Amino acid sequence: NPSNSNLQALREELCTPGLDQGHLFEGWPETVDECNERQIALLTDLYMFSNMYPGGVAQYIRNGHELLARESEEVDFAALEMPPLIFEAPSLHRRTAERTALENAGTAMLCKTVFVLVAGGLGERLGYSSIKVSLPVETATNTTYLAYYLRWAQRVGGKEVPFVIMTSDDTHDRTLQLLRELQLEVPNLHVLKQGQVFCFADSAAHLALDETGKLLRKPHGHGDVHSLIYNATVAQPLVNDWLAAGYESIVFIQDTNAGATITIPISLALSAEHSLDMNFTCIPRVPKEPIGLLCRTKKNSGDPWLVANVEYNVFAEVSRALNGFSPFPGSVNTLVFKLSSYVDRLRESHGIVPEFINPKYSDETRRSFKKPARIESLMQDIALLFSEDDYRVGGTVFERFSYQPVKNSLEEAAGLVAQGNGAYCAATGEAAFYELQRRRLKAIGLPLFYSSQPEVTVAKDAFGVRLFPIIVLDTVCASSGSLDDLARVFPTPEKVHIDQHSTLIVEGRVIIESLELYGALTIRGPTDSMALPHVVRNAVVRNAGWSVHAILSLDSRLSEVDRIRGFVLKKTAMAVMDC
Ligand SMILES: O=c1ccn([C@@H]2O[C@H](COP(=O)(O)OP(=O)(O)O[C@H]3O[C@H](CO)[C@H](O)[C@H](O)[C@H]3O)[C@@H](O)[C@H]2O)c(=O)[nH]1
Repeated sequence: NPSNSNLQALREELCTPGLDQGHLFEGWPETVDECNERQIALLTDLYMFSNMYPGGVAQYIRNGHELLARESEEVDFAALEMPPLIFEAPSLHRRTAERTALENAGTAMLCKTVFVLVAGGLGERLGYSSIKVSLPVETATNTTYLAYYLRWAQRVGGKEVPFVIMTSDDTHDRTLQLLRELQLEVPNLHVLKQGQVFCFADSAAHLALDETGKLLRKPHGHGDVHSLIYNATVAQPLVNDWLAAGYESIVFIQDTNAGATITIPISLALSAEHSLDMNFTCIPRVPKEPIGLLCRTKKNSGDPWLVANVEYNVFAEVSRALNGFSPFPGSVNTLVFKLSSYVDRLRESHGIVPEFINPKYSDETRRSFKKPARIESLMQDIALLFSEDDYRVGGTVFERFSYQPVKNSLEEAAGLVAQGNGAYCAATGEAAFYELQRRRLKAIGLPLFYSSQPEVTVAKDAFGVRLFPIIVLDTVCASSGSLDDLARVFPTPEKVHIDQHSTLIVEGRVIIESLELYGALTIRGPTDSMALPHVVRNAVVRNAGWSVHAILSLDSRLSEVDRIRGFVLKKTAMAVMDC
């Protein structure tokens, strides 16, 4: 679709001063006809980038110059202090009137919430060769992150809940595969794939080629979600459709943090109470960790205050000069917006947000790259488009325990923990999930007594976790997971006695009035949320149950999934109560 001469015009353009991409056409004919398909592919690839990126490859290159220039100086702000609008969430594990009030208000708002999942990233770190959303939240049920979010959203927002997943060339096909394999039926799901952008071989923004002689490419960061949304249609823009259907909020979540289903209702309630246009999910931050800081900022001496995330790496550089937790809250990138305000800023900017570049240098001396570098962007930087004059931007501070990402391999985690840092590995992610259920259930009066000692040690005796007792209630059973919803499952919790070594798995419409459990038990009820619940009374269950042991340093059934957590559950015995 591009003029054979239009390709020639772009090639000439790219050789001009300030663009200087001649090294791309080294040893080429004069015109387009004489070029092999492998050369027209590149020249075409360069031409098409225009519909993927504002100003095409020429502007990409200019932007690189502008960013790389800036990448020899020290980041600095004229001013930095605490954001004016910061609110502290009540504890997730105390059923106070306030918590009850916030959960109820927040849970009602879930009916009018659009959900967005950014899942284009690889997280090269883990020891896991498949996509992050295919990781199990926990291995008792092996429910994937993808299923976990989607089933929760359809539970709180109905089957027709609006749901966006951003994929990339790294995750797209496997994400569609998983959707199909899981038999997930989500009528208003939209899968939007972010584009690839070019890499710079050097500090002069010369485009990088690979071995086969083709242009090297990477995605442009989680920042692209806003433009994908802006350009998406359902001949009507997606966001118009949402607004017309009466949707009032939009929430952005990341690929491996199961905590979001707990924090989100509270954030919605507080946004409403405090009229927040944008509401950053925060936690108290420990000095070293890879989460940004929520700050009130002024980049230059004359500017207006601007509430925004300052990334950990940048705060690390801003810190050591310009003047047990950090002075400002840590931002975990569950982002909660008032939909109408979100859309207004989206329409103004076309979803375009500030960009940056962060080259990894080979040595400490030269502007020489250890690997090619591309321009990036952060989805949270849309905050910069919300002036303090026109908008209310704030943070809600939750318990650190509510932030449970799976980011690090066991070896990094051991290294992190050895320096007293957060592990954020698969083992602590699964263990945190089980403990979270237990804290919530105790909050409504379930008498769980259990040891705090670890039961298995991972990463060559670096640290231990514990798993038991394991209690996992599905979305039909637990509905939204609010404390009121959990109380519906256990109407008389003082009669339910689950031993510390037990496993209780509950699926479908179930009420448990009274139970003595020493062992493992699955209880299944009607999958139809609107059916007559299967009620359990005076149940007494005892069997060998389950156990856990470490994968030893030494017909193998161990998968990467087992290996990245360093232990395996042995699912020895299991009673089943169906009906
Ligand atoms: O091109 C990309 C890159 C990443 N992602 C997605 O966006 C999230 C990526 O975040 P990372 O886990 O790789 O971590 P970041 O270092 O990008 O940090 C972000 O996550 C942190 C909390 O985990 C803090 O909130 C921080 O301030 C914020 O920038 C994941 O769901 C990932 O799949 C994309 O969709 N496209």
